[PDB]
Amino acid sequence: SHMDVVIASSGGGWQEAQDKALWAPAAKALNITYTQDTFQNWAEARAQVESGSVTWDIIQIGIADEPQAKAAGVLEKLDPDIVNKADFPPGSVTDSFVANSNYSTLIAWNKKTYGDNGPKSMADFFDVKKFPGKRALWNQPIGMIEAAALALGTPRDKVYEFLSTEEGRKAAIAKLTELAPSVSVWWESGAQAAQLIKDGEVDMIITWGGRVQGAINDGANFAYTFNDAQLGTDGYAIVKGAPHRDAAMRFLKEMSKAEYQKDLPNSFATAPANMKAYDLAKYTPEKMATMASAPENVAVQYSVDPNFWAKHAKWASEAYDNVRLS
Ligand SMILES: O=C(O)CC[C@H](NCC(=O)[C@@H](O)[C@H](O)[C@H](O)CO)C(=O)O
Repeated sequence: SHMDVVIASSGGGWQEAQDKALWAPAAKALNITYTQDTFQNWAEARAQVESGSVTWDIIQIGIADEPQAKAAGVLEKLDPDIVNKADFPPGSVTDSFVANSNYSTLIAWNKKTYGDNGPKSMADFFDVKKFPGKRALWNQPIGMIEAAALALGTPRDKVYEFLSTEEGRKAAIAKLTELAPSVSVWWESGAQAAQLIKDGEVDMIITWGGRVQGAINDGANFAYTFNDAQLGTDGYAIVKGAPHRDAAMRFLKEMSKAEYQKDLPNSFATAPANMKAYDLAKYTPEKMATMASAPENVAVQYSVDPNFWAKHAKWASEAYDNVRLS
């Protein structure tokens, strides 16, 4: 669009944090202009590429979206020295993706409904007898299929080993189908999830930690836990055939720097991906406690496996779409 670099993320508090900490200061430093857009699924970028009319330059996607998007020819190969890979978690920087943060897909519950005695595991989240009430789940499968595997009693370190079999994949879908009548909303965006929490419209929800903490900061009577949460990685990629490819490459190089990443958790509960940010910002242990990647929080989580999603995303999207139709 115009001569502006077009950058797209998923709206709300998360997009505002990226804009304030990364996009606006990096564009100012490079004397460049940018336009924001919002989207919820990388398939929208795929639609642009397949139509021959590409308007987006930079897209903010998840680490488990990257293998699928790359295989579909949706992403540009990045310039080899865009970042120093040593400054980022291993595997978080690929030839087509640069991480910007770590986050958790976790359990949050309504304190009006359950008080302090809320679901503290996926087995509890799926237990309608022990915890009666309205559930909310994402309308996309990443973090949801694995939550079902954990609810079936799979150890956190064996999630993907259990999902490697047709039997395990069908059992996780059966477990979601069993829960489906108690699911009152299949939320689509992080801001919609935060609003359900602020309004107390759901009794429990599986959503992103920063969205939950922001809703609690805004007065929501909810609590959450990192136990059984999925440790995710968000980042940037450049759309294949981007109208401002070279400018976008320079913009991505700049915004990935430690001097901008340090400001990312200022007004949104997220964890910068650039390890050098931690030395600059010197976060308080209180601030550290809110971060998905903090050692205390990591111990009770499992990391998303992009290799599982590279193999089974098509099957998972179709089987999960069928669950939500109920
Ligand atoms: O990294 C963070 O701290 C933010 C976590 C979380 N992001 C999940 C995510 O990748 C979404 O932004 C969208 O599904 C994605 O950008 C659309 O491809 C959120 O929006 O809250």
